[PDB]
Amino acid sequence: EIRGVAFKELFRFADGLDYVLMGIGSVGAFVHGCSLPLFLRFFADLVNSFGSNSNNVEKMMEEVLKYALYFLVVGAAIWASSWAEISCWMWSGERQTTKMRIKYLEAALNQDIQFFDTEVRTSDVVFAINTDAVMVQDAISEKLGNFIHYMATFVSGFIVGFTAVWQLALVTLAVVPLIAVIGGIHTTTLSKLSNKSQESLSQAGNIVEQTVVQIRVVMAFVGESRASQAYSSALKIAQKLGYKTGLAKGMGLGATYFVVFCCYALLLWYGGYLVRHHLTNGGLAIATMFAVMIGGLALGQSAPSMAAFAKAKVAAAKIFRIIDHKPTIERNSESGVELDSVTGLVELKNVDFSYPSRPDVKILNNFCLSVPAGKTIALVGSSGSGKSTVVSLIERFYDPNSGQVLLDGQDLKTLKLRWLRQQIGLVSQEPALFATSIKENILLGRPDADQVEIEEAARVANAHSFIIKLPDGFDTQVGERGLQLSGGQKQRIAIARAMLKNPAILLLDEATSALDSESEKLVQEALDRFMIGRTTLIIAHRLSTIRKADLVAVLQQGSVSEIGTHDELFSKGENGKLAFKDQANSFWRLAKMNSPEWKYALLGSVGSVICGSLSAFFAYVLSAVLSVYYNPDHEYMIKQIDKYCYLLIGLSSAALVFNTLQHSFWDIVGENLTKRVREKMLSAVLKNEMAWFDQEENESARIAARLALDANNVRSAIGDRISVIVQNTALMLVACTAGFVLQWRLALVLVAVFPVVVAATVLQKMFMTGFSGDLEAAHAKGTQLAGEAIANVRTVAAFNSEAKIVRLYTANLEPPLKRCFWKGQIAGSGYGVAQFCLYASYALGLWYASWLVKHGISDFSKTIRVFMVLMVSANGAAETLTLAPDFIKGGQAMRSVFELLDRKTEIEPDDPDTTPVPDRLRGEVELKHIDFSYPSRPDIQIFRDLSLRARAGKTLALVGPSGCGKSSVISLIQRFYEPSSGRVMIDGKDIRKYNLKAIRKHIAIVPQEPCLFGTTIYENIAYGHECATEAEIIQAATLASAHKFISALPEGYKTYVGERGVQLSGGQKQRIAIARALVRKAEIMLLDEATSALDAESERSVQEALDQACSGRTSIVVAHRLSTIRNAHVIAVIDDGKVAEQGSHSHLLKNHPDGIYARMIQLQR
Repeated sequence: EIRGVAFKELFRFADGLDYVLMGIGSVGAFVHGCSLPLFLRFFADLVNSFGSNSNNVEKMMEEVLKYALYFLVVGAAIWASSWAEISCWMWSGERQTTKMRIKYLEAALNQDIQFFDTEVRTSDVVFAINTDAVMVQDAISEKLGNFIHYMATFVSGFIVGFTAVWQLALVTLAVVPLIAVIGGIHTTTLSKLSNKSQESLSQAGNIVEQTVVQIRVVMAFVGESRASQAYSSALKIAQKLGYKTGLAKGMGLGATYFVVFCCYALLLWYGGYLVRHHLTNGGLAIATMFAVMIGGLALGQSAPSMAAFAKAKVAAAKIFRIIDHKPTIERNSESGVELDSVTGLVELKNVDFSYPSRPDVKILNNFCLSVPAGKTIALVGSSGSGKSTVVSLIERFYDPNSGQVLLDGQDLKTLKLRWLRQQIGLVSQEPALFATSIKENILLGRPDADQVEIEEAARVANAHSFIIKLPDGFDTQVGERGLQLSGGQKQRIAIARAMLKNPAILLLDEATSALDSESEKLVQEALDRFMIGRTTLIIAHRLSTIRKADLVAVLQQGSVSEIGTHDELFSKGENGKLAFKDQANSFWRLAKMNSPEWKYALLGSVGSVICGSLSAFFAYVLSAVLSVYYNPDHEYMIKQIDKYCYLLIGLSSAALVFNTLQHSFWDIVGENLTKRVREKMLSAVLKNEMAWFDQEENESARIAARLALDANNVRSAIGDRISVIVQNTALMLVACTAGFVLQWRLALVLVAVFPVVVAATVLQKMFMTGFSGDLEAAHAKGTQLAGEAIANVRTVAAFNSEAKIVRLYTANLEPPLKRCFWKGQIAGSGYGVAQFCLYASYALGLWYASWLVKHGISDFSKTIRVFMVLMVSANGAAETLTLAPDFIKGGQAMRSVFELLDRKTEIEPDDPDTTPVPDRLRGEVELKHIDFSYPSRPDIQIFRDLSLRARAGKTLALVGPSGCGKSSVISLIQRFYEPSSGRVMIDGKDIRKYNLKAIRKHIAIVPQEPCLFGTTIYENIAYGHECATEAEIIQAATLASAHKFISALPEGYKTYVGERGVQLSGGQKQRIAIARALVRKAEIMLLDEATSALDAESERSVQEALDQACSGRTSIVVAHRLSTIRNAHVIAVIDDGKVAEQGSHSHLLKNHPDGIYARMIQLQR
């Protein structure tokens, strides 16, 4: 396969406007990248002129004013360059990708069906839209501009550093690889540990998934405690892994800080050494160190652009592979012929289109069909693939295999696709309603129709019926809340679309089987009763569709063995603003929940504070050193520099230790809180109603994802941001007090421009993250429309709707293009304004410091210290501000957690106070006056005053009709559900006022669906009893005859079983389930359908096991088997929920057995 395409080939769809936009964006990116080292050079010059002219205040003032004006110029240039790069790059990328998406969809729809059958799957073609949006759109829009900007930053920083002071720049260049290596090691270790932790969390989520999808048996066998214990053990494993991750992260940050501080101490000492020997000044030294570091960071940030370039190269190679392919059918004569005035007597004398995915096997053998002109024909046979193949051959899907197919004596090779498709009124299995308005779907047959023609076409489907009462009539769309059901109007919509097309030769297909007779009867009256009936083949439900048809044309082995009259029968055997007060209260409650860990957090908090202070100290030291750089006394400079270097090394050691401490303790408390919350949520979920589990929102996958997502958000957001906000608040406080006590005038002035600085820095962080949001979410409508069109390429090609589909695609993609353009313009303008205001604030601060020094109010050293410390504090505040959205997300996640946890249950399985349980039960049960609503579908009500009797020690074999009630009765006696007015009357007492756990301790359940747990069958049998020994398991296996096959298995009781397991036979796993029921050893055992699909030996063995199990004491069995139910005291058949005669199998009186218990016995024998 192709491993990529040339990078320049990614710009295939770029026009002159795209080229000029890319040029402007490149220039803007280059200037914006080069600006920052230029600002560093200007800052160095300003500091040199401000510190070297203490004797002459005048010249100092003019130089400071000049360099403040230079700062303003740099800010304006940054504004212009950032605006240009962001807007131009974003818009050009969007334009190119939209053009390529349109071309890709057009090419895909222009391909043949065999292309999707053999070369590329349809799912891959649909996924290509999203993979394009993710890689190709993103690399050429933002990643390329970022790459240019970071290359410019790196080159300009290196040039500035090596032109200012080449020796110190060389030393910093040697330093940079140390930080790079430390960061790389930290990232690799953290990624590996996080991968392991994610695997452990996935195992825990799998445990939740398996215990929620199969709650029927978990609740019945009071296994919630075992599930909670297993989940707790998995969470302990994940918690140890999380502790290791936190320790590794703390160690990495500590090592980074230690290396940075030690290397900066060395660099400051060497810069001092240069200053004494008059090779430079302090400002140049600081500037060159910072510039070389900025260049290294620029390379580091530019690497991801290269990664995105590689990904987009691969994706664009795939996209161009799909686009550049040429269709095979289109290679014929584009002129063709149009015979016109079709009669409809086409003759398919031999078949073709052998599904080239499987050319060795020929699915359809050559046969003659010869549909008569103006006469209906219907053919049934094979397994539905033959009829579909005949339809495909009729719709010019020809691939030369055998003979030819002709229309009215004209072979289709001379015919044209654009005309032949117009003559075919296809109706398929799926109506294939595209995401658009109803009037567009109906008009899709031919765009040259009007409203009146659409009205007449829909008139056949009972005028409008459901359509007229729709919110917007024909203009409503199917994407939003419309009908959203297969048994809806969409089939009639497809029928109307066919009617709006030419009523020539047409290919009917089997319609829906749900809803009522109106839809199908409309199908015949619009497709068979309009005269000139065509080939209306029926794949399934041939009870009356083919009986009404005049021809049968049976299709054994892909050939017409018999054709003609329809009277003769055959061997058919088919079935037939958000609130914040409550949010803060919720944080208070959550912090109360994890109270035992406060000390941990508290200790970590202390470390956090210290860490913040350390940062401030570093800043101070730098400024202090800068001041010492501008001191005529050389020896005093030596002493001060040595003192500051030693203090910096001490700060490095302290930073390592306390960063490790802070991160480790905060992650420890976060993981403990997360585990406690997860356990609480699982305990709350398992203690709920079965009707609660029946809801779609509480589906197994949904609950698993909710548990895996909400807890992770509550962990990460809360822990990370609480640590960050504590350390940054400490940094802010110490910085503010230091700046004030040094020079409160300058400190106050800088605090005035504090919001401007924090806004500019948060915009800088957003720019580094990316100014384009979710790209796939922008084109969601277009993507889903394209996916629907491609998945139904047969329908699109049948109606010649490729042009209409691509036009709708362009119409859907234009608003995202305009929105992207405006978003890019707004983002560029805002970012540029923020940067300009930031540099204006810097210039104003320096000018005010110079003015204060000029008037004798302060000195150079105090002012420079205040400035640097305050700027560092502002940067920390900006970091907190940009981490705040994670706080918002964690708050909403924890709100969801608490709303789930505080949910109250109408039934509680563990009632603290109730009448005591008897050790031995009598077993009698009454179901007097049962009225069960079944709240899953309240529109359907069952058990019309149902009444059930079962006294001690006899098997109750009520069966009823299949598909009505059945297992629901069992669901009542476990009290999974609650009858509206029913009375459960077991053992002369009421369950609804009784403890559920005590009863479930005494009842056995074997549902018709097999139940499998874990990986070993041993615990599958053992699940019945909490403390079942080996002897009990052996005995229960012998009673159920389960020992023989499980001994035949190699691993035996420890055989790998489950969804990924051996996937053994249904009978064996049913034996396992009944063995588990015997292990429970319940005084009351309840059975279910036991004869779904088994062979003779397995059927006999499981029946013997059932007879052995029911013997001994009271049991209820339903099943569906004919007779030989052994214990046949009374057998009841439900009639739409009402109570009917409980005719026994002895046939005492022939009223009930002759009524319902007669036909099914003869049919099943």
